[PDB]
Amino acid sequence: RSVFSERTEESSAVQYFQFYGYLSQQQNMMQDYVRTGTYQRAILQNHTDFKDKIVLDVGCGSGILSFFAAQAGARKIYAVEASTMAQHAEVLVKSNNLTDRIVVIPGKVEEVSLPEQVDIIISEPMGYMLFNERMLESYLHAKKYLKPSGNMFPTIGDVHLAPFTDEQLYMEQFTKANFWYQPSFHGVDLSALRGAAVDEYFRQPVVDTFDIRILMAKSVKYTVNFLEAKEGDLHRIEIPFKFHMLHSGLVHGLAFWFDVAFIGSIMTVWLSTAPTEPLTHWYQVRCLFQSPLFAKAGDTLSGTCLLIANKRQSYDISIVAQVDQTGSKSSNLLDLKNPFFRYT
Amino acid sequence: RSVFSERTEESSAVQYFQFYGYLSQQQNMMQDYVRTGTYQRAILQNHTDFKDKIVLDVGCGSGILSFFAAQAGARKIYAVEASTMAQHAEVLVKSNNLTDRIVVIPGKVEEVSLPEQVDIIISEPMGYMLFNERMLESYLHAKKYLKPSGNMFPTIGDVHLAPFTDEQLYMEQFTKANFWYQPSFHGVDLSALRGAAVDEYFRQPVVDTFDIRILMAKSVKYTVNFLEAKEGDLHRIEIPFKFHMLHSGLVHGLAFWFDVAFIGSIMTVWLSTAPTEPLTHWYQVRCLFQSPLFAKAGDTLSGTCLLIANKRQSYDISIVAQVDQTGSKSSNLLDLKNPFFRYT
Ligand SMILES: Nc1ncnc2c1ncn2[C@@H]1O[C@H](C[C@@H](N)CC[C@H](N)C(=O)O)[C@@H](O)[C@H]1O
Ligand SMILES: Nc1ncnc2c1ncn2[C@@H]1O[C@H](C[C@@H](N)CC[C@H](N)C(=O)O)[C@@H](O)[C@H]1O
Repeated sequence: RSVFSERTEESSAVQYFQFYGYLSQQQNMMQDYVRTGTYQRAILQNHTDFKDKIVLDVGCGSGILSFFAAQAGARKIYAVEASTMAQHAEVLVKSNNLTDRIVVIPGKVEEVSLPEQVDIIISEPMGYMLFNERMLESYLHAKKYLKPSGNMFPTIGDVHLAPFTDEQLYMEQFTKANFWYQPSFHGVDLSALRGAAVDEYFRQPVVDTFDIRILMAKSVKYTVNFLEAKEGDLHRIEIPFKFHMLHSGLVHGLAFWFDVAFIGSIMTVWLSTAPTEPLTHWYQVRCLFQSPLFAKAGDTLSGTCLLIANKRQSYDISIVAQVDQTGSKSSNLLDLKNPFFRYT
Repeated sequence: RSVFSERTEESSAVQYFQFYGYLSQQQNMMQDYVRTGTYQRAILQNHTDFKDKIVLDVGCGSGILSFFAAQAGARKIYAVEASTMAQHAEVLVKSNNLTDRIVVIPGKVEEVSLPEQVDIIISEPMGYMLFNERMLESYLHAKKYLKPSGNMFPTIGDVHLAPFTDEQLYMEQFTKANFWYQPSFHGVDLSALRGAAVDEYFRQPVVDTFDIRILMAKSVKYTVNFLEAKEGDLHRIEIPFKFHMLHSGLVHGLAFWFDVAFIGSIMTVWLSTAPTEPLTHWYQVRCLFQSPLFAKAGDTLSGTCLLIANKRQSYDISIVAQVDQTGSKSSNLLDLKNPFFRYT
C-alpha cells in the first residue's frame, strides 16, 4: 500500500506507465517546442532558484527538465520516474557526464525514498484539461520532500472555461450515431441502439483546437496554487461559473484550456495552452451539451462544472448550466479518460 | 482460474474488453462491408449448415453474425460476449423479435456454461496479421462445445508473407528514431539512446496498405485448419520461408496478410485481406528490417518467421532472413501488440 496504489486501479497504472516507457511518447512531449522551450526558459531565466540548490524532478521521463536544472547550476537533482524510461534517463545522465549531479531514482514518487529534502520541485504533470492523468496529485504529494519556503515550478495552474458555439461539431455526433438508425443493416434493425450511441459520443470530451470566434463569453478561471494545495483538494473540483454572454446564439458546450506559471525569484514565466496562443500537444478540450442552450448577448449562463476524480487516473465530469433569463437548462456527464481526438 | 485468465494479464484483458464495449468500435467492424458482407454471404449461401441447427457465436459483439445465422434458419444460437457489448446485443435481439432463437450469454467463452453442444461455431476472431488479440485460441477453445463432425465458420485461415521494397517507409521510421541521434537537443546529448530508439520504432509492425508492385517475390503461405488445430498450437507459430526473388533491390522487410475460408456444404466462400483485393479494416501489415538486405532477381531469401504468444493477448515476432547467395542476414524482433497505424 501507497497513496498511489490506493487511488489507482492496477490495470490503469500498468497501461499508463507502459505508455510513458516508450521513447516515442517521451519524444512527442520533448518535440512540443512551446512546452519544452518554455520550461527551459523558466528554469534558466530563474537561475538563482537553481544555482547550488537541491532539486526534485517529479516524473523525469527522459530526464530533460533535470538537464535544464543542471544547466542552471543545481548542485543535486533527484530525478524520479516510475516507468522503464528511468533506465533510459540513467543512460543519458552517464553519457552527458552528469552522474555527480543528477541522480535517477526509479519508482513512483509516492513510494521511493529521497536521501534529503529539496529547495525546489520541478515537474510537468499536466494532462488534458490540466487534471487528466491525476499526476498533479503526485506533484503535490512530493511536497513531503520540500523544505519549508521551498519553491514549485510550476507554481500555479489556471483552468479556463468558456461557452462556445459550434453547430458543425454538435451535428457531427448525430451523424455518427445515426449509423445505428437503420432498420435493415444487412437485414438487422439497429435503431434500438441509436440513443446509446448518441450518449457514448457525447460522453467524450473533444480534443482539438478552434477559432477564438466560437467563444461566446469571457472565460471563468479556476486556480490551483501548487505551493498551498493538498492532494485531497483535487479529488473533487467544483468550478462555479456565471458567464455574461457577449454574443447571441446556440451554446453547444464549454471549452477548456489551461495556463501554468513559474513564479521565480527573477521573473514569472507563463506556459499557456489557450486558443489565442500557439498550439501545444495539449490542444484545447470541449465538452458538449446534448441539448444546446439559446442565449442572447447580455444573458447570464450560470452553473457548475464538477470534476470528480476516479481510480482510472482521470475524472468524471459533470456540467450543469442554465440561461438565467429563460430557465433553459442542460446537464451533461463526460468521461475525461476517453476523449475524442478530433484534430487533423 | 480459467484458460483465459491463465494466459492473459488482467491489465491487458481490462483494456481489451473496454475497447470492444464501445459502440463506435463495433460500428468500425460492422461498416467494413467486405468483412460483414462476406460473413453474411458465407452463412446465407450455406443455409443448409444452419437450417434447424444449433449455433455458437464466439464473441458476438453487436450480435450481427448471430442475426445472419438466424436469417439462415438456425433453431438456436448461443451468442457469447465478454464485453459490456453483450447488454447492447440483448437489446437488439429483443427489438428484432428473435428472443426465441438468439440467446445472449455474457462472459468469456472459456468461463461460461452452454446448455447444449452445437452443430457449428461461427466467429470473427481475426486480428492484424491474423493472430493478434489471441482470439483464435478462444475460437479453438470453443470446440469443447462442438458436436462430432460439427463445422467451424471460418474453417481455415491462411497467412501470407512476402518480401517488399519501400525506401520511403524505411526512411520515415529511421527519421523518427534519429530524433535520438542529436548531440545537443536543447543542450542535451541524446545520442546514447539512438540504438534503443531504432529498436523501439523498428519493433512496431506497420499497419497500412500498399501497391502490389512493392512485392519482390511470390508469397509464402502458412495454413491453420480450425477444425483440427488445438489452442496450444497457436502458442508458438513457426513459419519457414524460401522466397525466389523476382526483382532485384533492397528488401526492407516482410509484408503480411491473411485469408479465411468458410468451407460449407454448399460452397466455399473466401474472405481475403490481400493487397490485390478491396481494402478491409485489417489493411495489411509490414515488419521492417532494421537493416535492409540487397538481393538480385533469382536469389533465394530464406529464413523463419517465429510468432511467440505473450500474456498481453499478442505475439512477439522474430524474423530471421538471409540472402543465401551472399550470406547477408537480418534478425528482427517486433511487438505485434503495438503496431504503427500509418494509414491515418
Ligand atoms: N506517480 C509518479 N511517480 C513517478 N513518475 C511518474 C508518476 N506519475 C507519472 N510519472 C511520470 O511522469 C512523466 C510525465 C511526463 N509528462 C513528463 C516527462 C518529462 N519530465 C518531460 O518534461 O518531458 C512520465 O514519464 C510518467 O511516467
Ligand atoms: N474470450 C472471449 N470470450 C467472449 N468474447 C470475446 C472473447 N475474446 C474476444 N471476445 C469478443 O469478440 C469480439 C470480436 C469482434 N471481432 C467481433 C464482433 C462481432 N462478432 C462481429 O463480427 O461484428 C469482441 O466483441 C470481443 O469482446
